[PDB]
Amino acid sequence: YSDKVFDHFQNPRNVGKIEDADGVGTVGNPVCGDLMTIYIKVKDNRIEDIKFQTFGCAAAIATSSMATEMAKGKTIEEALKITRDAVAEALGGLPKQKMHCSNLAADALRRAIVDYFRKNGKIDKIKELGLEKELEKM
Amino acid sequence: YSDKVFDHFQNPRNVGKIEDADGVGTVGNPVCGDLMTIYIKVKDNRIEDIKFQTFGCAAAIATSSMATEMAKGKTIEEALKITRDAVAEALGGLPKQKMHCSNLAADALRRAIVDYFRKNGKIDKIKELGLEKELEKM
Amino acid sequence: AYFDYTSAKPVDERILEAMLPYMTESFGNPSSVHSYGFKAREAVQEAREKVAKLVNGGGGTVVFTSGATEANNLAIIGYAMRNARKGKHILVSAVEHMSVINPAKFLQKQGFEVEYIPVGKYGEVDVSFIDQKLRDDTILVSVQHANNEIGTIQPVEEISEVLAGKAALHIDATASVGQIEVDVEKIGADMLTISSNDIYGPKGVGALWIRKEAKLQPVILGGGQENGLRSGSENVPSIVGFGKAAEITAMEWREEAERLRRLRDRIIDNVLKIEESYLNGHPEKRLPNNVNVRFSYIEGESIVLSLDMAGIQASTGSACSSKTLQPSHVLMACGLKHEEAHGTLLLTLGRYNTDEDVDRLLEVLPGVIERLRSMSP
Amino acid sequence: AYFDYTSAKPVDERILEAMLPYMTESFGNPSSVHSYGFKAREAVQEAREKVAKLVNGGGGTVVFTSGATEANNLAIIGYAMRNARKGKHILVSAVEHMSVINPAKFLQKQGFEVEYIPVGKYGEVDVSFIDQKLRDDTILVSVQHANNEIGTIQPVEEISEVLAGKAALHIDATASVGQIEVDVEKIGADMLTISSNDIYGPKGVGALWIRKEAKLQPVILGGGQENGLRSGSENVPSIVGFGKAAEITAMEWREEAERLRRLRDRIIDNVLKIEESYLNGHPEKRLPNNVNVRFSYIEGESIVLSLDMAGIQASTGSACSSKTLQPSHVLMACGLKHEEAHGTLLLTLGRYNTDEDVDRLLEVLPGVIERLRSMSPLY
Ligand SMILES: Cc1ncc(COP(=O)(O)O)c(C=O)c1O
Ligand SMILES: Cc1ncc(COP(=O)(O)O)c(C=O)c1O
Ligand code: FES
Ligand code: FES
Repeated sequence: YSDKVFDHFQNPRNVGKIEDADGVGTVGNPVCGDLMTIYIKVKDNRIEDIKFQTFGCAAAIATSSMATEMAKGKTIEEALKITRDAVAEALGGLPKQKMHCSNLAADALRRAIVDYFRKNGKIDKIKELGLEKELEKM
Repeated sequence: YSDKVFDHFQNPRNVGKIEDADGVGTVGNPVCGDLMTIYIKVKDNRIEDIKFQTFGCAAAIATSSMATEMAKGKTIEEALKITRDAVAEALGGLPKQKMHCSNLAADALRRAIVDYFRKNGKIDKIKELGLEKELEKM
Repeated sequence: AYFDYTSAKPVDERILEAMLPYMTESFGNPSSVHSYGFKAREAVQEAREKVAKLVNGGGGTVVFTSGATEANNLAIIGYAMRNARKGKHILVSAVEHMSVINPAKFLQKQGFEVEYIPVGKYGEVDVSFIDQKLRDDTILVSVQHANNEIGTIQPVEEISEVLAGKAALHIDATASVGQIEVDVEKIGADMLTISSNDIYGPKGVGALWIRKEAKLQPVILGGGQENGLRSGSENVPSIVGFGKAAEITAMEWREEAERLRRLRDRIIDNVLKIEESYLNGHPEKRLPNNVNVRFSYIEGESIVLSLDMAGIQASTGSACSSKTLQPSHVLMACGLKHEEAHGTLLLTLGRYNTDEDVDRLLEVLPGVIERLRSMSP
Repeated sequence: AYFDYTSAKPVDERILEAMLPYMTESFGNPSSVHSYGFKAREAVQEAREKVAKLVNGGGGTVVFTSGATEANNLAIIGYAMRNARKGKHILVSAVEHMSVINPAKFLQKQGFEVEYIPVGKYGEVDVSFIDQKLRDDTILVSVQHANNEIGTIQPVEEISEVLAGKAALHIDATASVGQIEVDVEKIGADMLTISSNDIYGPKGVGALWIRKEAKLQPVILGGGQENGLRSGSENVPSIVGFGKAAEITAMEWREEAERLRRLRDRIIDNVLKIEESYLNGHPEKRLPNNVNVRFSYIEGESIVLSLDMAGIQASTGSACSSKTLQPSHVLMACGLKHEEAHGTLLLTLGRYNTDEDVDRLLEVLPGVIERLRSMSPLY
């Protein structure tokens, strides 16, 4: 694990929850059992509040910390561009086998955008942001 | 190996030929290809003089040296009691596997005696002491 | 605060002092017909009588290997392959190290019938099972003496009796030596694995003990060392190290085993004062140096990494810590849920452990559980 | 005067200085996910790269083993069983180490067809044999870089040309590394055996180098270390020492070798002045460290032990020395008769030999020969 993965492991950014609120995405991994929950709030389409709750390995806790802090102050458009590979490169690489830990921090940020949409009634943005698969999953 | 093996091999006794030889015994080991010959001069039914020439390892030299040292100045009756196990004991034992090298010396000594008997018509004595088998083997 | 002794151990200073002259002054090859070889020869047999003595093995032979792994490979495959005409049936414990299990699986591929021996909740082998499914074409049984993952000591002396010599008994004693009594006479071993680093000898060397007139075929083929059983020029320095270690284990094990249990319990009776903590493995019939506990709601690798940050080195059976992302098979055999296996923490105590270490362990751990729980659904 | 470097070498103090910290201070397990484990991985990997670089091995992977014997075993058995589907025919040189020959013989019971490549009088492998015996189902050719017994350097590049990517080429380089240039690219190796103690590293560790795309099955089974190819907690200190030795060999070897070549030549030109002495192995295509001679009328073990009472360690190929009482298969392969392998003497040179040692060998030897000869029925 890179020195950056460590920093974000010992000092994770944005741990917690925001009660009965906007976007919240829950995903688990079929392969290793890990579970993650992401909490967000928005400006009109620009994230001003974010926290995470995670169950997994050091890599996993580091992806959410980096994924969350990458998505702070950025618009809905910008933080849809935070992919598995983006969190990974920011964290200065990960071992193969830890890669799925990035997917988890990516899809938990995916799904909490699929909430500020399913909970605000915007089904055109879901089928138009190519993000149709996840609303048809939660 | 052993302290006596090492002393005998390093300072081997009774090395040489004998032009005169009242008896000559030569044997070869089928397995390792060692060769040995012992020369005796017999005066009054005693080994007045003895020499050996041997082609072989450290054990074969030590055994040749001991055997001849054990034979020198003895009556023929006495010298015949010098088996392979008496050469092996007088040296401190041998690795099993070096055991045939004491054999080689024992035989060569027995053959030089049978040889002394056969050259001098004392053929009844070959019968008397059982060495018909060893005599047949030449 | 190194609590990871089952993964690796330092070499004892005194073992090291005994190895060096063989690395640099007496570096000869025991096969050589000169003084350098002769010195290497005496060094190796002293070592060999010494390892032998250590397990009461006068009634057998020690075969030197590159470690416990290789030794296990030689007892399962070397024995199975040599003795096949008698039968093709083998029982193996389900909590065996993978250096037994994986050679067992290989055997299956070559058409042996292998059944795996179930254990109960704390990982004790089912002895009745052995007794029932013992057939007459059974040639081999492999059962560990103790389990490095959960500490549980196995009922081998009894297992021996249920076989009565209708099968060879292999015992992996990597975990056990130095920890609890290992007499091959008391346990009726026919083959016994021994590991040099597990008794503070050097890494890189190990042994199989073999009862006189049991017969094995070699796995490593070559120039014919160890009487045909294991080829390769002999690693005289590491062998002479293994020799000393055995020698020192024999003098000191009982004293330090005692110190170690005293430490183990203290860790146990405190650690379980944490909300939602369960001990893995048998609580009493257990290795002195072994603590394996699980923690609900959190995950293993996370715990170990938070400890390492406090300067504490430990271990876990978590799937997330594994390169195949598989959880510990030992723990699945015990019947732990996959989700339960996540939060295991393994502390392995050893020769250099001290009171202050334990003090520090008990003062940093609680913060790790609470803090990791602060984050978990 | 130690003249037996083929059988065992001392560890260089420099190698011993890099090893010791891993034995008492930094003893972690490479698979442990903590600091001690992380220092352990990093040192193992450093070493892995230093052994690759020594042989120019970036085009493939380094697998650590317990020595050259196991690596030879893994390369022969491991390669063959894994690629059996593309054929079951193997060629193995007649002079190979027993750690290649015996795995070869095991595969002959497992349904493989093995042919052993003859050598000519100098122990050089017959390249036209390989060329003729090669078939659509040949999957593996094993041929040493050089012989440790008679010093002959083998024609590997040619062989590589002949095989020309129809079959895997395995090269045992235990003898050559540090003596002559060992470059897996230049010689077209698919698998290459390396030995730690032959480059003054510790005993009890080794390497097989494996080109990218070569597949093997493992021989030692357990926890999947070395990516599954060779199980067992890693012997971190030996690996690090292996690594230090590789580093030393890469920077020092050409100087070391010119010095051994001169000592060797000096030995040969004087040793052949004894009546009835012959050189075995090639006179020119010969390792810088190798003198192998025979003397008629006397036995090998007896030459070696006479030298040892004077203070000189050496070696012989004599049946009398064996323990199974069989002479050297290398010597018989060259067409020496059993009679003449009896009087063989092998001196192998190494890093700590001085001109003083040669003086000593040159003043003691003629007298040993003469002494033994005076006792020989044959002389
Ligand atoms: C019980 C047991 N047997 C055998 C082994 C294999 O040990 P090594 O990795 O040193 O070959 C281990 C693991 O160390 C073990 O715990
Ligand atoms: C060419 C060659 N290969 C393999 C070996 C076997 O090496 P080890 O006995 O260290 O395993 C030797 C022995 O020195 C050798 O000379
Ligand atoms: S969370 Fe299971 S591997 Fe990172
Ligand atoms: S003479 Fe051949 S082994 Fe002693």
